[PDB]
Amino acid sequence: SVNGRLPELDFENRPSGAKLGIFDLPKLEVSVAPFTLAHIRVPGGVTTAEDHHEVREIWLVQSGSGILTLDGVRSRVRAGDTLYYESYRRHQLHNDGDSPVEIVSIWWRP
Amino acid sequence: AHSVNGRLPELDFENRPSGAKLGIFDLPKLEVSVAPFTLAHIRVPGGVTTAEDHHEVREIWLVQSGSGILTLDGVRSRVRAGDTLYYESYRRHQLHNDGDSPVEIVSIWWRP
Amino acid sequence: SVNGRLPELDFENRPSGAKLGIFDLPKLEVSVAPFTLAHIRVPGGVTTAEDHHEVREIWLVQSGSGILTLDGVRSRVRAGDTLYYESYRRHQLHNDGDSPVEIVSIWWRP
Amino acid sequence: AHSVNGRLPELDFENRPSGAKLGIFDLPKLEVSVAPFTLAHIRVPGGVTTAEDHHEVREIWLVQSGSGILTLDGVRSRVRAGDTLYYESYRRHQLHNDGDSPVEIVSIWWRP
Ligand SMILES: [Cl-]
Ligand SMILES: [Cl-]
Ligand SMILES: [Cl-]
Ligand SMILES: [Cl-]
Ligand SMILES: [Cl-]
Ligand SMILES: [Cl-]
Ligand SMILES: [Zn+2]
Ligand SMILES: [Zn+2]
Ligand SMILES: [Zn+2]
Ligand SMILES: [Zn+2]
Repeated sequence: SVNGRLPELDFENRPSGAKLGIFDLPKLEVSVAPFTLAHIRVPGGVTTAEDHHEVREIWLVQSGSGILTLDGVRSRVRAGDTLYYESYRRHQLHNDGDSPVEIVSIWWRP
Repeated sequence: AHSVNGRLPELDFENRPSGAKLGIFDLPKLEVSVAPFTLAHIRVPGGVTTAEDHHEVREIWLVQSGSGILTLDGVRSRVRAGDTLYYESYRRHQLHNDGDSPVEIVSIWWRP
Repeated sequence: SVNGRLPELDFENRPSGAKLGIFDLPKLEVSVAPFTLAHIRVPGGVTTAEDHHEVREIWLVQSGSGILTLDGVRSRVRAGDTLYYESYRRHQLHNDGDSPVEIVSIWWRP
Repeated sequence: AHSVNGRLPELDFENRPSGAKLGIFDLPKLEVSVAPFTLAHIRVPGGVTTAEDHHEVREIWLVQSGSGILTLDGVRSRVRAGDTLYYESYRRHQLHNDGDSPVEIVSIWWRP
């Protein structure tokens, strides 16, 4: 740790006569999934903060309808639309309906 | 919610300054290596023939010392120090050290 | 390819005096996502085939209701439930309603 | 569906023998390495000091030949052939070869 060395190899003697040593690297706690799964609820009248991030992102719009602004281009989305945002694309959703927009969001590091 | 139904817990929603709400699904956790590969050293003494390998992980061999005869999908070829090999998934490989010196290999394996 | 050798290294001379050679590995076409995203529609009366696979899997049940059998244990799921299936758990869904069960499925290699 | 709305195409559903229907979302594709890491050789001639590195990728150094003085987050230490080092993300590292021989390193880097 202080100088970052890995422990010395413990070699296994294999039946063939070969020797095999596996490097013992640090462990860490991770999610079973290589992505983050979330739900976004946008009430009526809400505009989300303009998002931009290196993680890639998918939106599965489940309910409601809104004006997506994607890199300056406005378009309407609704329940049943599915969207993919490449790294760093600027996205923002304005819900101009009475009922909430419900979104399943998935994001992951490229 | 439990392992018997596989059901994930109810979401806890956070309020964002915009008025939107964000809930993150709480998935199960796991202890894994800091590395998405396995790093290994293989030493093949003089006269040894490794076991014929046939596995799903991709594999890189950085041959460091010595020399021997790689058999790769039935094709015989010589490999020596400074060679670097890449074995696509499920390719049969087997090394016979016909020298007197050990062949030393840094091996990297990972799931496609 | 015939003997699997990588091409010889092309070393770059760095301003420090060090040399850096990067190994040129084979390329391949992949999805931008490290998982597969799908939709499963189970009509009324349908029972899905008993699934089992090494990939991990999440179901986001969007609509309808059914009897999940998970490793021999029966339970009811509905729209709004979200499920995680570890590698090799046996899952199967019977839709005993009039209307279809709609599921967003995500699977990925552990 | 296009890049201007980011919208994915409508699903094409397949009938399964059970009566269920399966549609797979068609996501965009990309050319990547067969390996989830970058594999490199670093050669530090006698007297050379590498640039101080400070980056997000994790890094493994398999020192093969020679010897020098690693500086790791301001701590000076000697590294020699046969040493294997692991640099967690954003750890400052810099190698000074105070010998006459080159230090040769197999370096592996990857995104946490
Ligand atoms: Cl927001
Ligand atoms: Cl709606
Ligand atoms: Cl063996
Ligand atoms: Cl089925
Ligand atoms: Cl429903
Ligand atoms: Cl440098
Ligand atoms: Zn976002
Ligand atoms: Zn092997
Ligand atoms: Zn399944
Ligand atoms: Zn570095």
